[PDB]
Amino acid sequence: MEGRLLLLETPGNTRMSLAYDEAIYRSFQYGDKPILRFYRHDRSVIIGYFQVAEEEVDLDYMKKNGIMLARRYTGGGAVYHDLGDLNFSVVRSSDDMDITSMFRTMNEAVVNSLRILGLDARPGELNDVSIPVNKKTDIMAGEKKIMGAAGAMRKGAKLWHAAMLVHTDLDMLSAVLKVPSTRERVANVTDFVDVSIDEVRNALIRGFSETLHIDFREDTITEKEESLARELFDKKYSTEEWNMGLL
Ligand SMILES: [N]C1=N[C]=NC2=C1N=[C]N2[C]1O[C]([C]OP([O])(=O)/O=C(\[O])[C][C][C][C][C]2[C][C]SS2)[C]([O])[C]1[O]
Ligand SMILES: [Mg+2]
Repeated sequence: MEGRLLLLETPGNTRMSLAYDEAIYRSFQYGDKPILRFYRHDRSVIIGYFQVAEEEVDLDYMKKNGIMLARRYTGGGAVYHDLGDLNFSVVRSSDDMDITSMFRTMNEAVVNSLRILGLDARPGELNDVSIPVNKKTDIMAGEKKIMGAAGAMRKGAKLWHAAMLVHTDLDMLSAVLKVPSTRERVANVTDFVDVSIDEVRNALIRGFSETLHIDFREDTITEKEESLARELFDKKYSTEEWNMGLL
């Protein structure tokens, strides 16, 4: 019933940040303490595992605007991050391959968390990975999308991480993402309530702790995980083939 709260952050280097994520996920062994991690990235665009950078973003807008490009290990679509976006990961032991329940359980925690801040949100309704919003992996506030998520499962463990728009530059995100209006489908938590990243982070800590019945106590990354991250970075996340989507 006890867990690890990791405020493991690496703004400035999204690629190393994602390496940390996969590292805590891959080092995890069945029975370990559940993990909840919070982190932010500076202006970045993160594409999914099955995505190709040039098909989701403009290598120019990003070039000219100092937008970092990075590809995560989980599936899903392309999202824009800035210090106004709050990302967070959950890693727990797994006894099945049921993906729907993971997303279902994590959204319940997000909903209970946001409620503490007076923001009434709900999960999307459609099962279509190709649509930008209203999916069951999305959390909507009103008719706008405020958080998207993705996940992975392997023998003994499951991973779920999301991106929540708190006070992100939405115009920026819309301009950089190739879709086909985007500006009209997203929203920041602060468009609703005047709360800070810490307030949102602290709300989520409570929500997840109460919903999952896990007492997440602030901790630090281990040397083992820290080493695997360094290796995942040097051998993968730091390469162009990976971030372009070829590896
Ligand atoms: N950031 C954010 N949040 C929310 N939302 C969004 C963003 N950006 C952008 N956006 C929107 O969304 C969409 C997309 O779709 P999808 O496919 O669902 O995608 C997702 O969500 C994914 C997930 C992510 C996770 C995190 C990241 C890194 S690691 S964690 C688009 O287009 C728009 O509209
Ligand atoms: Mg999603």
